[PDB]
Order: sequence, then C-alpha cells, then structure tokens
Amino acid sequence: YGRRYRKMETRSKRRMRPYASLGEIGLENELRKEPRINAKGLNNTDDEDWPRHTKSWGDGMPSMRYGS
Amino acid sequence: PTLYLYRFPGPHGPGPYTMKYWWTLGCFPTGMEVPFRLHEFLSTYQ
Amino acid sequence: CSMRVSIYSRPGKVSRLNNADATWHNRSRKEKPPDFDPSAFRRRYRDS
Amino acid sequence: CPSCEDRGLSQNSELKRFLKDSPLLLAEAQLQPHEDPGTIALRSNKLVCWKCRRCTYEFVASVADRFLRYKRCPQCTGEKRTPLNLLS
Amino acid sequence: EKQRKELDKIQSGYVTERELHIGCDKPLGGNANEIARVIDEQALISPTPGEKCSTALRELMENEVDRRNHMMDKFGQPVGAREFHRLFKELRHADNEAETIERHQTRLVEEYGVYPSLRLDAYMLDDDTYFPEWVNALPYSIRDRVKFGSLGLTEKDEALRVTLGRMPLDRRRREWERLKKAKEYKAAKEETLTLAELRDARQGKRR
Amino acid sequence: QQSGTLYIRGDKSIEMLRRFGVLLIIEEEGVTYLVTLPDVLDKPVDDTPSTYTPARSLIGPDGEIDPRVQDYIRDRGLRAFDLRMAGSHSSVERFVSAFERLERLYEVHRGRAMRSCVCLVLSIKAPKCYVAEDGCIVLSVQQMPMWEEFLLSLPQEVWQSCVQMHRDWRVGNAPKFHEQQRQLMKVADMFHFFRVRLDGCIGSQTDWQQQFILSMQKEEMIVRNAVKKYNLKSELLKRRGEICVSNTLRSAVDPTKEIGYRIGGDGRVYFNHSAMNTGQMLRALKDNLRRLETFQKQHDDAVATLEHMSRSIPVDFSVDTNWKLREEGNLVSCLQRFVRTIKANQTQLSAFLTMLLKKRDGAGAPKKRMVWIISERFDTLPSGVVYIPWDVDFDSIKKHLLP
Amino acid sequence: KARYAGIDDNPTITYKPWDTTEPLMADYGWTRGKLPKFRARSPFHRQQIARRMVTEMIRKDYCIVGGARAPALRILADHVVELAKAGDTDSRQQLAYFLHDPLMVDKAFDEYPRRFKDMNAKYAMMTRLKSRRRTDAVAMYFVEYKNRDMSDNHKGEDYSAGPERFFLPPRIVETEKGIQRPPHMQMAFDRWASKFKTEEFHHWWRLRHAKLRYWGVRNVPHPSDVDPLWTEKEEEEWHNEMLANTGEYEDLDLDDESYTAAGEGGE
Amino acid sequence: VVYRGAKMKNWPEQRIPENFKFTEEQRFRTKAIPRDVGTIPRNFVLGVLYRHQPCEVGGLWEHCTNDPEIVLDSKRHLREVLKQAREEGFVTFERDAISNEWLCFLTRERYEEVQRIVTAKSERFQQREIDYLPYTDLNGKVNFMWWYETRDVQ
Amino acid sequence: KRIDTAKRMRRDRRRIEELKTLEFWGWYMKLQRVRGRWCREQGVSSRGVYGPAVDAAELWG
Amino acid sequence: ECRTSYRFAVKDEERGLYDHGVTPDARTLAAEAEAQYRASSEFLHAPAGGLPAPELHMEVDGTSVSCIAAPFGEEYVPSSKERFAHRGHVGDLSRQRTSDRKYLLDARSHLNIRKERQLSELLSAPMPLLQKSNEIQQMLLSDFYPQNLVVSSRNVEAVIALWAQCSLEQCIAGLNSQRHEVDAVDSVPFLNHMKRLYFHSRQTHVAPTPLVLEYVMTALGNVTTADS
RNA sequence: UUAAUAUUUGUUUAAUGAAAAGUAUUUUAUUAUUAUAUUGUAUAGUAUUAUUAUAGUGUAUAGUUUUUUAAAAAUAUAAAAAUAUUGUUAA
Ligand SMILES: [Zn+2]
Repeated sequence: YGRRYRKMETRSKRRMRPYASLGEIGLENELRKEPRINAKGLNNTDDEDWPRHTKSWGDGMPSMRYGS
Repeated sequence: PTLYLYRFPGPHGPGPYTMKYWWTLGCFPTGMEVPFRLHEFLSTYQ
Repeated sequence: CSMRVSIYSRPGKVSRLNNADATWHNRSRKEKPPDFDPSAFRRRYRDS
Repeated sequence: CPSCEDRGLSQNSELKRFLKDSPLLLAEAQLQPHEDPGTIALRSNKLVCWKCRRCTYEFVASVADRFLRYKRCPQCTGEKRTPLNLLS
Repeated sequence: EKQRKELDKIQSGYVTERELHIGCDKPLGGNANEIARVIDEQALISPTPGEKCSTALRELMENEVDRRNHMMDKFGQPVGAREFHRLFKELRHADNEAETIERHQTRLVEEYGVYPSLRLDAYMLDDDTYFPEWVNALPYSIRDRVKFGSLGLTEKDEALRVTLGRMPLDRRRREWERLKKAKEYKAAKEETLTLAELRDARQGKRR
Repeated sequence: QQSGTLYIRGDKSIEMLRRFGVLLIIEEEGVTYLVTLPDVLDKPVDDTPSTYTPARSLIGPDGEIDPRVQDYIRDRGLRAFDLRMAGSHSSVERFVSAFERLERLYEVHRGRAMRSCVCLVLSIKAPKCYVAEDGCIVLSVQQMPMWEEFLLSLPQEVWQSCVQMHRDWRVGNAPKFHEQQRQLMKVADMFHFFRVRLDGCIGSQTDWQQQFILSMQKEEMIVRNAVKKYNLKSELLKRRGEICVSNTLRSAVDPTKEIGYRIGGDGRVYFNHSAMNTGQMLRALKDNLRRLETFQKQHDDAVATLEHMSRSIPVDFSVDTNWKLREEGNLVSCLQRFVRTIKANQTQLSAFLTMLLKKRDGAGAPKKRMVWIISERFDTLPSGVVYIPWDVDFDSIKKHLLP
Repeated sequence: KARYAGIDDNPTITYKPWDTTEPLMADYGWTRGKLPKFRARSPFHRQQIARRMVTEMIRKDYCIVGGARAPALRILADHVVELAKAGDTDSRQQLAYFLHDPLMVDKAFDEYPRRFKDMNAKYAMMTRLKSRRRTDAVAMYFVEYKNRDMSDNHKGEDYSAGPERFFLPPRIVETEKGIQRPPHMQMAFDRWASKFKTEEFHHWWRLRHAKLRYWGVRNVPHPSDVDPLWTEKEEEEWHNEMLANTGEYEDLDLDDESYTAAGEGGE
Repeated sequence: VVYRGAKMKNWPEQRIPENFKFTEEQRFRTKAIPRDVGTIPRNFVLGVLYRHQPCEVGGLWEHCTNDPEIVLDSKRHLREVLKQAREEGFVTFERDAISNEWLCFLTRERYEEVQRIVTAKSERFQQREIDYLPYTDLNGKVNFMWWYETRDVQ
Repeated sequence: KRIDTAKRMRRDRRRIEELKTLEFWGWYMKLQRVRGRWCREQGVSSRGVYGPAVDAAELWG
Repeated sequence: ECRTSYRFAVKDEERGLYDHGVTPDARTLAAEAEAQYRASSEFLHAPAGGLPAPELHMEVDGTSVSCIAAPFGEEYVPSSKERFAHRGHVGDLSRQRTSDRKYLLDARSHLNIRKERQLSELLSAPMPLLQKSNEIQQMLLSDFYPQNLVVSSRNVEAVIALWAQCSLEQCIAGLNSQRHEVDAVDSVPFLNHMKRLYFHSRQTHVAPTPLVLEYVMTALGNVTTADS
C-alpha cells in the first residue's frame, strides 16, 4: 500500500503524543510508577528515574550530535 | 546455486575500494582471489 | 578472521598472540557457572 | 474419632493451659520422657516430635502452631511426598 | 467561592479588623477566635482542590500501550527467530506463571494469614506493611500481580486508589472504610440486576 | 571419652542454635570467636519472632565449605572457634554447659520474649549482662542463672532494636557496615595500604570508631602531604598492607600496660585510638616502612611454603599468638628455619605420621589432619594438637609424638 | 489551534510574565510566532531532544549543535534564566520536572541569579561556526552563556580547544588559574569522570568497537588495537599535580618533633 | 529568664499599613513557603500534644507559646507540622458532637512511640534563628533543608 | 549443581546492586550536605535574585 | 592476576569514593561539613549537658552562636516509590518502614487458618456424597457464616463441585424413586446453598473460579420453569 | 543513455510499556582446580526454537533487524477529532 517499513516500525515502537506542560509531565511521572494488576509488568529498578548521567557510559563521552 | 561476491575488482583493474581491503584485511573481500604479493616481497625483503 | 587480521603477526606489527593488553577483552562480562566435570563425578561417586 | 472431637458433632467451657489439658494432642505427642513431663505451655511455640494416627509418620511441629492453627502432618496433607501421598 | 461566602457570612467579631495581620503573622488576641477557627478548619480539614481524579485519566494512561499494541498488530512485520522464540516461550509458560503466582498467594495466605480482604485494604491504602519482606523481593514480572491479582479491581477502583494516595492519610482510612461498607452493601444488593446493567448485557458493551 | 561426649554435646548445641538462627560470638580480651554460623548470607525474609530452618544452606555434604563465608569472616577478623583448643577440661565443660543452657533456654520458651535473628556475645570479664552499642546482647559467662531473667526482662522495644541493628549490621546487605568499610577504604587509600580495619569493635562502643573515621577524614590532607614529602608510598604495602585499629592496645609482656602501637612479624600494623595522633602514627609508619614490606614478603614466602607442606603432609598448621607477640619481629628467622627443616625432611614426615593414624585403633575423637601449633618450646594437650616448637628435629618429634 | 497550556492551575496573586506559554514547552512550528522545529521523529521526540539539550547546556555551560537546534536551545536557555531570576518554588519544581538532572537544576538556581542580575534579556549567545559537520554538511553553532567571568562556577576557562581528555576539567586561562570550583560540583564532576578509568568501561568500549567494525563503519581501530584512556601512572601523576598545595598549612616535622612514642618492636 | 522569638535569620520585620486590604480574588491566592518539617519541630509538637490531648489547635498554639523552650516559626509553621503528623499517622482529627469543631487526637497506634519520644527528650535568655536552603532529591522534587542557630543575648 | 551455582551467583549480584543503589543515595545526600555548607559560607540563597524580603512577605512562596 | 602492563586506577566497586580529582580545599570543606552534620545529629539524638558543642560552635559573628544543623533525607525513597515523594507523603514511607507488620498483629488469622484447614480435612474425609454434603453444610452454617470467615478459593471450588455432583445424583435418585406452593429454585437440592456460598465468597472478596461459575451455571440451568 | 535519477541515508542515542536458555556453525588463546588412558576447549558474533531432551529465593548499563537533517507538493498514518455520513442497539 506504500507504508514504509522503517518509518512504520519506528512509529509503532515508540510514542508520538507530546507532553503539554511541566505540570503534566509531573503528573505523568507520578502516575507512571504504578503496579500492573493483571498485565505483564516491567522492572521498576531503584534508579529508573534517577540521573543516569553517571550510570550509562555514553552519557558523558564526546558526542557529535551534542558537540562535546 | 548462485555465488555471492561482495566487492571484486572490475574489468580494467583493482580500484582503491579493493586495495583498501588488500592492505587491511590481507586479501580481497571475496576470498576467491588468492593473495599474491611476490612483487612487493621482491621489492622490499629481497 | 579478526584474530588473524589484528592479533596475528604481520610485516608491520609484532605478534600479539600472547599479549594481555590485547587478549583481556576476550573474557566474558557476566560470570558463568562452571561446567559439569564427568571425571570428577566418577572419582566422587566411585560406583560399586 | 479424634478428628471429629474438635467440631461440634454431638453451656460450659474451660481454659487449656498445658499439653496435658488437651487429650487429643497428648495422644499424638511422641515427646521425649527426659525433656518434659507434659507441662508444655500450649501458647508458647516449642518443637516436639509428633506421630500422626493415620499415616503413623513422625515429624517435628510446634505445639503452639499445632493447637492454635491445627497444622496437619506433612505426609497426610502433601509435603513429605511419600508413596502414600504420591499421585502415580 | 465557598470559602469566601462562608468567611463573609462569619460576622461574629470584626473589631480588630486585622485579618491580613493574622494571615501574615500570628494572631491578635484570644477573644476574637472565630476567624482563627474558620481559617484553621479551611486550611486543614478542607481537602486540597483537584485531588480527585477521573477514571478517564487512568484509562488514558494505558491508552499508550493500547495504541502501541494496535499499531503493532496492524502494521507488524513478521518476527525473526529470537522474537518468535520469546513469544512461544511466553505462550507456553503462561500456565506455569499462573500456577506459581497461585502458589505464592496460597503460601502467603496460609503461613501469614494475610487474606485477600487485607490485601485489598493494603492496595487501597497504598501500604506495604500488610505484606512480608519477600513480597517485594518476588520477581518483578509477578511482583505486581501476586499482591492484587486475585481480588477483583476495576478502573474506577484504580482511580479511587490514586485519589486516596493523593488525599491525606486519616482521610484515606476514613473514606476507605466508608467505601468498603458501601461495597459490602452493594455486594449484598447485587442479587438482582439494574436497568443499566440489563441494557449493557443486552447490548454487549463491557465496562 | 568424656571429652568426646562434651564435643558431641557442643556440636548438637551449636547446630540447634544455628537452626534457631542466632549468631553466637565469644568475645575475649584478645580476639573474638564465631561459634554458631547461621544463614548470615541469606537476606532476611520474615519478621516473625520465631524462625526454624533445619537445613544448612551454607555448608553442604559435597562442597563442605562456601567461598563467601571466608570473605564474611575475613572482613571482620574473627577467629575460628574449636572445642578441642578451647582450653582445659574444666573450661570446656563450662563452655559446653553454657551452650546447653542457652539451647535449653531457647527451646523451652522461644518466641517474642527471646526473638530470633539476634547476635549474642559471651564475655568472661563482664560484671553484668547488658546490651552493646552495636545491637548485640553480651552476657557474662559468670552469671549463668541470670541469663533467663535478663533475657525475659529485656523489653520488646530493645528486642526490636537489637533485631534491626543485627539485620542492618553484619547480616546480608548490612548497609551501615558497608558504608563503614567504604570509609575505611577511603582512609586506606590515603594511608597507601590495602585494608584498614577495626578490631574488638563487636561488643565495645561505636563512638570511638565514628570519631576515628571523622578525624581521619578531617586530617586526611596532612597524611597525604606528608607521604608526598617523605616518599612513603610503598608499592608492596599498597598491594598488600594490613592496618588494624582498636580502642585499646595491651602489651605483650604485661597486659595491664598499654603501648602506643604494635609492629608484627607478619607485617600488620596495630594501633590504638587512645594514644594515637596524626604525628605518632606517621612517625611509626616512617620508622617501620623500610621493614614492614620485607617482613610481609618473608611471611608470604613462609606461608606459601607452609601451604605446600599442608597440601603434601596431612597435618595442619597454626601459629601461637603469644609467641608471635613475644618475638617482636624476630619470629621470621625462626619460622624460616622451621620451614627449611620441614622441607628438608618432608618426604619422611607423612610416612612416619600415617603410622600413628594406622596404629591408633580406637580414639574418642580422631582426625586425619592433626593440628600442629608453632610455639616457643614443647607442649602437649589431650587434644589433637601438638604444640610443636620452632626449633625441631626429626627424632625429637618422633619421640615427642610416640616413644 | 488552541493551547491547553493556557489553562492555568494554582494561579498566583500576580499574573505571570508570559501568561500564555509554559514557558519551557515551546510549541515548535514554522510561522514566526513559534520556535523553529528541528527535524525529529515525533513532537515527543522533539521535546525529549530539547530537554536533553538544555540539560547538557546547563551542565557544561556550552553546547555545539547543528541545524535548527541552536535557536531552540538558545530560547530555552533564555527561559531557564528567566525561571532562575524568578526563583519561586513552583518555578523550581517546574524546572526539576523538565530537566534530567536535579543536581543541574540546583546548580542553575544557585549560579544564574548572581550571574544575570544585571541583564534584561538575551542571556545566551549563539555563534555560527564556519566548520560544518562532515556527515551531514550542516552548519554548527556554539551556544554559551555570556556572563562567564563576572560571577559563575566557571570562570577564566578556555573554550578554544578541548582538554587532553574529555574527562579532564576544561582548560583554564593563566590569568585566573587560582580560582577554585564549588566543592559539590567538583565532587560530582570527579565521580562522573571516574567511570571512564575502570576496566569494565574499557571492556564495553572494545565490545562497542567490535560492534561498529561489524556494522561496517570505517576508520575505527580494532578492539585489540585500541588503548586505555587513563592508566595508573597517569592517574598518579595527575593526582600529585592536583594535590601539590603548600598554602596556609605546612607539614609536621615528625623527625624533629617529639611525636614519637614507645612502641612494640620495630627497631 | 526570658524566651522570646523563634524567628528566621534572613527574614526582616515587615511593615504593613493599617488601611491595607486584599482583593476578594487576591486574598485566596496567597502561597506560603513550606515550613520546616524536621525532627525537632515534630518532636516539640509531639511533646506539647502529649502534655495536652485532646486540645483545639488554638489551645495547642497557646501551650506552645507558654512553653519556654519552643522551636517554631509561627502558627503557620505549627499548622504545617500538624499536617506532617497527620500524614505520617501520629494525629487524627475528630469532630465533636456538641461543639461541631474538630479536635486533634493522638493515634493509639503511635502512642507508645510518642511516649518513648517524650521520655528520651525529657531524660536564662534564649534566641533561636531559623535558616533554610532549598534543594532537590534524586527523584526531582523540591524540599528545604533547615537548621537552627541558638544564642543567649543579654 | 547448575541451579545451586546460579542461585549463589544471583544472590551476590542482587546484594551488589542494592549496595550500589544505597551508596549512591548516601553519596547524593553527602553532596547536598556539602553544597549546603558551601552556600552557608558563601552567603548565596537559592531563592532568586530578590532576597529575603519577598520570602518574609510569603505571598508567592 | 594482572598480566597487563598498565593497570586501571579505579575499580568497579568504587566510583566517587577516593575523590582524587577534588581540590584539597574542597576536600577539607566536605570533611568539615560532614563532621559538623554528624555532630549536630548526635547532639540532637542525645543532648549533652550545658551544650558544649565545640566543633559546631561559631565565633565569626563576635557572639556565641552555635548552628544546630538539622539532618535531612535520612529516610530512603526508592525510585519505585517516587510517587510518594512527588505527592509529599514521606511520613507515610517513614511509618511504613518503622511500623510493625499487620500479620504479626492480626489475631483472627489463628482462627481462620484453623477453620480453613479443618474444612480441608472434612473435604478429604472419605464419606458418602449426600451425607458429606450435609455435614459440610452444617459445619459451614455453624462456623463460617456467623463469623464471615474468609474461605479459600480452592476450597470453595471443591465444595461447589461436590454440591453439583450431589445435586445431579440426587436428581437421578429422585427420578428413580418417582419411577404445590413450592418455588422453582427449591427443586434443585443445593441451588440456594450454592447461591448463598457464592455470595458470601463475593462479599469476603475471594476470587471466583471458572469451574465455580460453571457449576453454579449448571445448577441454574437444571431448573423447570423460567424465573426472573 | 536511462542517471543532477528511483529506493536507501545508522559511529550512544528520545534507551527501550523490557530483560533468567538450548542447539549448529565461524574463530581461536600459556585459564585455574579436583590433581590415574583416548576424545572433543573459552568469550564474541551468525541461523533456528509448535510437533515435551530450555521456568527457578526472585531476570547482564540489555540500546543494528531501533536508521540523518533549518522547506512546500506527492504519499502514509482516521489509534491523525475539538468533523461529517451511514448502519446496529437502548431510552
Ligand atoms: Zn498423617
């Protein structure tokens, strides 16, 4: 039909609905860490929201898209 | 029943895109070409 | 053939076959349990 | 049978303060003779060797956990996994 | 609006006329205490505005996963070997997962006496004291279901849990006891069907 | 016979105690011994007062030892308790009687009164039973009939406090102890040493420990600039160095007399926070630096040779702490001479020693690996210990073991 | 057509300066009333890019970005400076919501008031570099805050060239080498830089290089050919250089003083 | 022999004119800073409540004023500490039937802990200045760290 | 043997991760303490450019 | 164990521990701050007599001023409980941490578990179908209903299965035996019993089972006439 | 010639609504230890998992099948409604 495989894959993999306000991102951060009643459930590690700048290796290494 | 040759020298001669492989990998990226370096061996070691 | 490409000897570089700074990355990150030893199990059970 | 005595099959009530007060648990008790003569505090937890009447299997269960909660023997309720308990 | 109306209707003693002084500092005197009573009542007893959330918000929270699953099922490229293997593994061990969560729940309720009523009360009050230590140590894939999977829960109940979590603790417990009494009376009255439920059953819509 | 009965009674008692789950430590003036080894690596799973786990998850019939309990014991510096080396017959009778008393005390009324997952310490020089600052309950071995009264009068609040302290200290994760060891590593990096640890801090106070940590973090710059100016950064000490600080340090010739510091033949450096200063410890390190690394190298060689001797010869080896302290560094030459003699006459050692195990037809408590303890002179106990001196000869050892 | 951000919650006694914007949520577009939308995969992706970009900008005081990201980053830095000048608890909560690093939130709210007390608007500064990115032939822009040397934790630093290593502190002009950074920022930067010297990091780095060589990117050396970034001798030398300090305090003469006491053995 | 003023170091005395008036829509938008929530205020209020319980909040403020050693900014700070105790589960609010007014009651679940706190706390000029500083935790929420500097001015 | 070794290794890994998280929390608390001390020394109040008068007014918070 | 020529300074177990890249003034400032905060916390936990406080005392202002630095962030909040931190209920986490568990304070469990195990034993008892069903009904109406004790889902499933089998066999027996003002629901031997037990289970909030609802549906189906 | 073309555009990034393996190849290196013939080694990739020889005290910083950027048109997305149309049921 003409739907590009790569673009449709990205669209179906990651979200598109943008945040509307900082109060809204705060409400979302509040309501996100909620347990699944009958769903699959995902790992809520004790550093999921904490700053990963010191955890992940590539968060400080020189970058071209961010320019050092 | 077909063979796959990734990057092979053309009809006129081997180009830089294959000499890069010849100098880094050691032979052409197809493997069907036998590495023959007698000339440079004679030019350097002998 | 990456080992023969890089770690092996060439007319430009020395042999890295026995070189810790070039071989240390081959070890696995996540440690794994040791494999079962059939000879050890035989010498331990000692069937009668 | 001892199993039908606790339920009301066939007003005044008293308080049981020792193992000897309960005649049901005293029968199944395989308690050691030198350790305790039967003056075990029924509310306190203490491990004593029992012996079921049905399977005649010896095990170790607490006195407080046996009386207050009516714990069943591991062979008759499915923990010891014996041929009498196995399904196959 | 309500606070202004009631505070203006309160006209016991406005002698000091120091409402702003008492709002920016301590009180003026102990005699004119009606304004102080009203201010403290509306500051503590009166709930914070906007704490109550609607079930539409909780549904929109999972609308993201709903849209992702719909888009994947509509425009899904056939999976590879590893994805096929993961899907088959999950589909095969779903029954084992159900069996092990049932075993965890029955072990909990038989060795600790934490019955489903207590588990639902803990869910609503957002309190983890009702569960032993290993409950939070259980695998994350089943840690959330082992606690509140047996007892029935609705989207309205989840929204009410969020509302309770937002509201103060004493109000949490009081409103939760009131709603629990209401739910028990509903369960006693649920012998028959109402007109709305009959219409929904005839239509086929599932709330 | 009677000793064997005492030993089997003690083993039964400590096994019942580890099934109950408490951690038993006998604290002496010199060093503490861990008697009962419960499931310390197991994370706490339940908060109930009574827990009974008959299985032994740490020790198994196949492995017989876990590679993690060694680290757990080394991180605290606790010695291994053994009934055959406990002391005289009356002393071991008193010890096994105390163990049986504690086992019976738990068994009769175990529950909320005497909670599980708690650390108990046995002290000899203790006036009355009291709770330590750490969270472990220490009891005097002299007050035998008062243990019941003390443990039953200890309120539930103090019991919960002791349980919490034992759970977040030396058990499972132990975050407080982990942060303490982290700060110890922080000061050890400044000292250019491998590990700095506190000893005798199990039943003692924690105020001096915290004050020591904070004072070292305060005066860290002084030691760093001093080692930079005096070239005190030794590679061997940095690779393997041991510093041990205690609340007090007692002399080797007179236990009542106290010394500023202690230098051992193995290389460890012992300090006392009572009479220690940033200048005193610095001067001691500067005076002993060009000697401690040599002692460490020689002691490492000697210990490796003794390990090979234990791998070949079935007998086990140990060293006497009193003689080690009295030598004051001169123990190295004696140990090297002993190692040389054993290596020269090694082939005949096992051949002669197997004859004793083959000729002892009946023993109350036999062991294939009899214990040898390096001492100053010849001694002998009814145990399976030899108390072999440093100066040895083959015929002398033969006649000392059996005519 | 309508922006729900206009629906005001918890209204203050005084109307906000913007009164219609977030102001962090920019509503990117192409008409002059909006910000230039840099090409992304979705508006959510655009907001995430802007968030990470402004976070890194606040962290390292400068950012080199290509394409239309520079005007967006500059306007967002302006809005962040406005929030810092406001200094309200709600403003701080909003900035902590919008940023990735609360430590950087605190750094901004601590340093920016004193930095821009004497400025009205246009706090950031964008400079178009003549050098373009090689992979895209796209222009690059250096965005940095103006008041660097008057009041800030960064002062007298050189941005003409990067340091010897990317985990070392930036170059410092010889005129202002005596200044010291705040202790918390220094310790945080040290904890960040410490991860690049571990052995696990080099293992992961060689694995990433192997993955790159397998994917087919050129001029990437072999994992058996790469070198460690910070050896023990380099670390010791740099620590000696940084710790050499004879100010306000000298060493204690242990040999000359009576500090020594009677010990057990040793001599 | 006086104990007057648990004020803040940076806060100066404000002068409000007598004819000052808020607008009908401006007076209900006042946002106060979050007062201290620390162990010192919570323990002081717990001790005052253990001395007087149950008592109206006005009576509680009067008792805190009569108490010589008081660590509290103002009645607003007392209300904030009461909110913290309410959320933690130390105090509850029950409405009387005759007066139709609310009243603070110590929670019977935490009564033993309140007793232990007051026992551990119980086992001349004064002036205390309160100084605060904002920060944000790892989760990304704003909170103020507080401290109290005491001095004897004569 | 495989299951026993797996359990023994996963226990250590879990305890290491938990200790890492706790140590990171403690380090961040130490960082906040140090920055509070430094702000007390430097006289910088992170409440905007205005100062203490607006706070004493406590209108905006 | 280190065959490499070079060695890595920091280890994976220590990141930000040694702090080698920190200016000495910042190092001593951090040490002094930590010492002051620890001393303040210790004084707060145990007040000294007369308040000496020589470490936290300050003489810079010219008068005797001691800054009692109150602690903060002592309570630990994981990222999985970030919702409580964002709402503001840190006291709730403090209570949930320092509060005794509810299963240690519940005393009705000692009785409920006992009655549940007795019901399991009664189910395991090898009795005839009708007599066992009557005995279970008697025991239930005597012990569980007057005390609304929680019944396990599997026990409910088993007892409803037994009741369905008994209803079927008793219908067959009544047909063989045959070979007014009575409601239609009274024809089934245990329809009302199943209904009351299922509603008691719904009230006590135990999860029903597909087999449970299947047996109840069959008991509703084997009915003579149509009933609202 | 088509061709200044069509489709592609990938160096830590917006990290992911998530994480416990087996099997067959390719490539090989001085591993340690129990310490008695021979035999096949480790990590890393690649292909596969219905048709039971992979599911438990609790799961690898896991991001190549995840892919760049300062325009309109074409095209895709009705999970792109704060439209409209039709049909079904219900008051
Ligand atoms: Zn039985």
